Amino acid sequence: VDICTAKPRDIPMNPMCIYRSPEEDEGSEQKIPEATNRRVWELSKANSRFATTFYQHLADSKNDNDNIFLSPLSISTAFAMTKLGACNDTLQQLMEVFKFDTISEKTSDQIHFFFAKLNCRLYRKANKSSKLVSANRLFGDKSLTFNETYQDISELVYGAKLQPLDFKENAEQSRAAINKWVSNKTEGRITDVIPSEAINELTVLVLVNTIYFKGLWKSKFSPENTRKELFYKADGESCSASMMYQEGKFRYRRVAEGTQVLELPFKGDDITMVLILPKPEKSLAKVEKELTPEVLQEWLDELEEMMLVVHMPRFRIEDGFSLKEQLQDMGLVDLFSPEKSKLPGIVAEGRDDLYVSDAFHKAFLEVNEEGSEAAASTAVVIAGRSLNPNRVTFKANRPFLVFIREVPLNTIIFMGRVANPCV
Ligand SMILES: CO[C@H]1O[C@H](COS(=O)(=O)O)[C@@H](O[C@@H]2O[C@@H](C(=O)O)[C@@H](O[C@H]3O[C@H](COS(=O)(=O)O)[C@@H](O[C@@H]4O[C@H](C(=O)O)[C@@H](O[C@H]5O[C@H](COS(=O)(=O)O)[C@@H](OC)[C@H](OC)[C@H]5OS(=O)(=O)O)[C@H](OC)[C@H]4OC)[C@H](OS(=O)(=O)O)[C@H]3OS(=O)(=O)O)[C@H](OC)[C@H]2OS(=O)(=O)O)[C@H](OS(=O)(=O)O)[C@H]1OS(=O)(=O)O
Ligand SMILES: *[C@@H]1O[C@H](CO)[C@@H](O[C@@H]2O[C@H](CO)[C@@H](O[C@@H]3O[C@H](CO)[C@@H](O)[C@H](O)[C@@H]3O)[C@H](O)[C@H]2NC(C)=O)[C@H](O)[C@H]1NC(C)=O
Ligand SMILES: *[C@@H]1O[C@H](CO)[C@@H](O[C@@H]2O[C@H](CO)[C@@H](O[C@@H]3O[C@H](CO)[C@@H](O)[C@H](O)[C@@H]3O)[C@H](O)[C@H]2NC(C)=O)[C@H](O)[C@H]1NC(C)=O
Ligand SMILES: *[C@@H]1O[C@H](CO)[C@@H](O)[C@H](O)[C@H]1NC(C)=O
Repeated sequence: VDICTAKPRDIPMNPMCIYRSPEEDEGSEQKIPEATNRRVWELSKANSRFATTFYQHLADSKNDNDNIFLSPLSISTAFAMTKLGACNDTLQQLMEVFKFDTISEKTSDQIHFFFAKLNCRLYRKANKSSKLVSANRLFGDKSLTFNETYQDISELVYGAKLQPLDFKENAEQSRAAINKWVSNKTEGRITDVIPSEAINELTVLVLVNTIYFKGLWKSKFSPENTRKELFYKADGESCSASMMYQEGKFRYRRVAEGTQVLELPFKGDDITMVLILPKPEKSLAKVEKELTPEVLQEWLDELEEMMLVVHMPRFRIEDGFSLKEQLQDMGLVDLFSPEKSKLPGIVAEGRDDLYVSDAFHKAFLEVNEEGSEAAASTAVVIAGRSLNPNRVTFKANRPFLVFIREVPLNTIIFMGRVANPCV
């Protein structure tokens, strides 16, 4: 039956390869909420350590006046799926990079199971206020013979059926179909995850994750109070920007160095949007430099309901980029190397030369008077073309950090930086 009601012994599944136990975060922090499996919560902490760390590298590789938008959950889910077929040093690297080894022995050895559990809690909860769904998938070459266990564990644990496409002969048309499926799952918001020419004739498998969020604000903004105003980019140019207005009671706190932290709850209170604004003339860099899940937890736990005036733009951002460079810097070497990569659990027919050529991410965010919409997707390509993509996106001034979190479980669904609010 269900992995949602099941327990480890119910579904005997343990993957092919297993990682060693290192030479237990000393002094467990953040006591778990009620009716919540210890193990799930630990996984939630693992992903949050990846979220902050990944952002750190990401924000370091862009101009400070750039927009950054991602869904670290999606990235984690997709790599965990990828992890199924990993072994030896490729698996250890994934384990460390994603923070999967920074938790207890049992949880560490049962990543996928707990991810299914954690996902059951995220998307399959009986008291929906806001919509939060997810869809996973495997797209593999039509002529190959994949490992049956691999399929089964991936369908059972992540809901990822395996769709056969003709990479070998119709490469270009396969990609489009993958993007069409991704567009479908994200309500036409993420239409182009995989970039032209990335998939080719030597392409074996494409692992995709999709996350979609749409929530109504708990305290709406009146459109008759929304107004226009010029926004001055760093360069010199300006653009129009519809700035919304509202007055009410909201969790807020003025922190160290004058940094303001504001919380905007979606109906239900299960999911909220946190905003982090540096002091008027203060750079975001320091805050971004000292961004650990501990510090974040401190800010949120200091917040005190207060009556205030909220001013925020009606906007839409979108980020699209490749994760190869960043992950490598962060420790993920083997997985992308055609000589050292070791993924022996994907294809039945002993073709053990696989390597992830490139992996793409793409997010979308829209904020308005009614609520907030967000979508995202990760696509990992096994054996295609490593291409060096888009090295230029608009630089604008005075950015704020945005976070779309799930409260009970403390999961960072979406996270980023809005520099250019003009649409
Ligand atoms: C070397 O040491 C490490 O490895 C060994 C060997 O493990 S191995 O066999 O994999 O090799 C570990 O030992 C095993 O682990 C035990 C453990 O408790 O983790 C134990 O697991 C099995 O039994 C437990 C308890 O059984 S119970 O039926 O009496 O409860 C079971 O855990 C329970 O799961 C419940 C669950 O349904 O979720 C929890 O309920 C809460 O959460 C639910 C929903 O969660 S979620 O929605 O967030 O996902 C919630 O729903 C309403 C409940 O409502 C309240 C919550 O309960 S509440 O009261 O807290 O609110 C239970 O409480 C939270 C939870 O008990 C702790 C476990 O299920 S699993 O955790 O999902 O896996 C089950 O696993 S099993 O299927 O594999 O059996 C094993 O005994 C059978 C034990 O094996 S042994 O017998 O050989 O020793 C070491 O674990 S430990 O240190 O002993 O804990 C492990 O150490 S470590 O990894 O270094 O920590
Ligand atoms: C297809 O993939 C499956 C994995 O999904 C491959 O089998 C896996 O192989 C390892 C060892 O070869 C198995 O682990 C074993 O677990 C036992 C538990 O008793 C342990 O004692 C052993 O020392 C070892 O660790 C793993 O369980 C296993 N199978 C499953 C169902 O998980 C299989 O080899 C792949 N087939 C092809 C053709 O590639
Ligand atoms: C993305 O894929 C989904 C299918 O997986 C497509 O949604 C499907 O669309 C039809 C209508 O276009 C849905 O049926 C509708 O049912 C409602 C009531 O439930 C009714 O009022 C409508 O007139 C229609 O009968 C169908 O259920 C739905 N499938 C799922 C699984 O949701 C969607 O169109 C796809 N998008 C694109 C662009 O292809
Ligand atoms: C590591 O790799 C070799 C083959 O490259 C394999 O024979 C060995 O079993 C692997 N070790 C572990 C612990 O998986």
